[PDB]
Amino acid sequence: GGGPSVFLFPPKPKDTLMISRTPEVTCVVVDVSHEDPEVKFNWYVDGVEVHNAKTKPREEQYNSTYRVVSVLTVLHQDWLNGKEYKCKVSNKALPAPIEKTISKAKGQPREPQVYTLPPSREEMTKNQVSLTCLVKGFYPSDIAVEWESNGQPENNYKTTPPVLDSDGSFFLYSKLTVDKSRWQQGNVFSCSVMHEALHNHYTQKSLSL
Amino acid sequence: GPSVFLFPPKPKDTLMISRTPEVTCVVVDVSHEDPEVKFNWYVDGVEVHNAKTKPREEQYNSTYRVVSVLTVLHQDWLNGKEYKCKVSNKALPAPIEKTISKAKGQPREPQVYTLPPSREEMTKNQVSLTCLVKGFYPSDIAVEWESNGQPENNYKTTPPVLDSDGSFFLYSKLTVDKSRWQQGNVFSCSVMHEALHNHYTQKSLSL
Amino acid sequence: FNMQCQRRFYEALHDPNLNEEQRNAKIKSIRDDC
Amino acid sequence: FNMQCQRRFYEALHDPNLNEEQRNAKIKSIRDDC
Ligand SMILES: *[C@@H]1O[C@H](CO[C@@H]2O[C@@H](C)[C@@H](O)[C@@H](O)[C@@H]2O)[C@@H](O[C@@H]2O[C@H](CO)[C@@H](O[C@H]3O[C@H](CO[C@H]4O[C@H](CO)[C@@H](O)[C@H](O)[C@@H]4O[C@@H]4O[C@H](CO)[C@@H](O[C@@H]5O[C@H](CO)[C@H](O)[C@H](O)[C@H]5O)[C@H](O)[C@H]4NC(C)=O)[C@@H](O)[C@H](O[C@H]4O[C@H](CO)[C@@H](O)[C@H](O)[C@@H]4O)[C@@H]3O)[C@H](O)[C@H]2NC(C)=O)[C@H](O)[C@H]1NC(C)=O
Ligand SMILES: *[C@@H]1O[C@H](CO[C@@H]2O[C@@H](C)[C@@H](O)[C@@H](O)[C@@H]2O)[C@@H](O[C@@H]2O[C@H](CO)[C@@H](O[C@H]3O[C@H](CO[C@H]4O[C@H](CO)[C@@H](O)[C@H](O)[C@@H]4O[C@@H]4O[C@H](CO)[C@@H](O[C@@H]5O[C@H](CO)[C@H](O)[C@H](O)[C@H]5O)[C@H](O)[C@H]4NC(C)=O)[C@@H](O)[C@H](O[C@H]4O[C@H](CO)[C@@H](O)[C@H](O)[C@@H]4O)[C@@H]3O)[C@H](O)[C@H]2NC(C)=O)[C@H](O)[C@H]1NC(C)=O
Repeated sequence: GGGPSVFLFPPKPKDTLMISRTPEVTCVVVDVSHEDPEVKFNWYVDGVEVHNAKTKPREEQYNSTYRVVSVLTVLHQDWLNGKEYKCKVSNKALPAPIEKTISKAKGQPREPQVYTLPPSREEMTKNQVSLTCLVKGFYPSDIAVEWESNGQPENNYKTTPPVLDSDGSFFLYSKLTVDKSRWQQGNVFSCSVMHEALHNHYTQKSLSL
Repeated sequence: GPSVFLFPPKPKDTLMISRTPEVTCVVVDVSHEDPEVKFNWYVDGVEVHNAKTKPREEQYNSTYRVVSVLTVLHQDWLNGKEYKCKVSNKALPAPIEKTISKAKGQPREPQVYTLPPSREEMTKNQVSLTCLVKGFYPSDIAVEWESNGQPENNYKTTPPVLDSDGSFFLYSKLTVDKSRWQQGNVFSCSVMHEALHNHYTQKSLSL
Repeated sequence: FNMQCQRRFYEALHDPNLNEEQRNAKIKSIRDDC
Repeated sequence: FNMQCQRRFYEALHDPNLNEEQRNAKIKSIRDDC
């Protein structure tokens, strides 16, 4: 059972689109042995080696193996402009070093269309009702959705993963659950969407009775 | 050595009597040297012999892949019987066993709501009809659309999403020409789930 | 699909007068029809 | 989350008046500010 495995993960969509946030690429090594626990990371950006990565302490798994993680902070504009990030992993158990590369999805971006849908007439028999946000026609699939009311974040919502539509674009739905009385009182709710093809990477649509 | 994965039947197949549900046992990383693979199947601990086993297939990474398919009774799956696949191969020091069954927990009936297109979308040549299906358990479910006693094909459905109360929801989106929507044609969202009467319900939507 | 066969299937599935073999037999019968 | 800061970042990102080093500098300034 010798030989660790490497996986490379992209930044979160919101982290790359908001300047106040910090996007990072994550290199994860699994099946590291107790006999061969030392792992070395070399990072490259468009083939040029960089040295600002931070390596996390090793963690033991239920199957008695180690898990080792290295995190590289990236510039927003570098990720968005399509630079490639490469992680090279060395461990004694490996016959040769393992290399992985990732970058942003390629292709011409398309701006999301955002629609809000009120609760069904059928649902008003319940104590709580569902507010719906439909987001469609966007590319690539990297996107974030949030809800607000009265200048405060709403927390009781869930968003589906992006789904490939027939025309090659993506869509999703987000569902916010609220007390019926808040809806009937005429409070205004807002669906916030973040995507690279939007002006200022941001748009908001409101929903009220 | 080799690795084993066991897959459940399709949701619609277990709910509709006209269909045939099957459990699938998949063995990967079979070597050129020891290609012979053996399957023993059990249903609630009782051995069964009616599985259909396919010939090995060579993969892109030069390993073999072997699949065994067991047809199951609708009522057996729905009543929570356990299915076990036991795989023997000489490269394995001991046989590998996998077991699956329907998700446990109290079944909950799905609530089905149809939502018309947004007023904002009525500026488009095509419009979106939405079906919200919520509050159901377990996550096995199927959704289809029809109009005028014919299936509509231009729809897509999200996978089930875990809600805050431990139940699941999903959305289904049918795309139609705006003119058909404005014509007053009736569209129906069909949902199949074990907690529904006859495993089937239909909700309509029109202007 | 055939609504009639689906309805019969569901009835047999939840029929309190039948044991497993009786239920299995009835459902097998329904399956043979349509 | 500040609206002004998003606008500055997005324009700087697509600003035709700047080269890579200038844009990187401007974006860092905005980042220090927000
Ligand atoms: C020993 O046990 C090890 C762990 O224990 C086991 O863990 C689980 C998974 C299960 O197996 C249990 O039985 C057991 O407790 C086990 O290690 C696993 O090894 C397998 C081997 O392939 C790995 O398989 C898949 O990995 C990819 C998905 O991983 C993500 O999602 C997993 C859940 O879906 C999750 O568990 C992972 O941890 C990982 O989660 C992502 O993590 C990243 C990094 O943190 C997150 O993103 C970063 O993090 C920040 C946020 O905190 C920040 O946002 C930052 O900017 C961002 O960059 C990310 O958010 C997070 N996502 C989620 C959803 O959690 C999967 O892609 C991969 O598929 C590829 O490889 C396949 C090969 O099999 C191909 O077939 C396929 O096509 C594709 O190419 C794998 O399928 C698994 O990830 C490992 N699990 C963990 C926890 O590391 C080990 O194998 C065991 N050993 C033995 C011998 O049995
Ligand atoms: C060598 O190559 C082998 C092939 O895999 C390939 O790898 C690359 C290189 C390329 O060649 C590709 O061909 C492919 O990626 C490879 O074998 C794979 O091994 C990995 C583990 O290493 C397996 O990992 C995951 O398996 C589970 C998911 O499998 C489904 O989804 C895959 C896509 O996401 C799909 O590829 C699979 O075929 C499988 O698809 C499902 O298949 C079932 C059974 O057929 C379908 O169900 C049946 O469908 C019928 C249809 O006619 C009928 O309806 C019937 O009723 C029904 O029963 C089902 O519909 C179908 N679904 C889809 C969406 O297609 C995943 O659950 C699992 O996760 C568990 O294990 C992990 C351990 O790592 C944990 O981390 C995790 O938490 C969880 O516990 C695995 O992640 C993979 O399935 C294998 N692929 C195949 C094709 O067999 C081998 O590893 C390679 N070897 C080396 C050394 O590289």
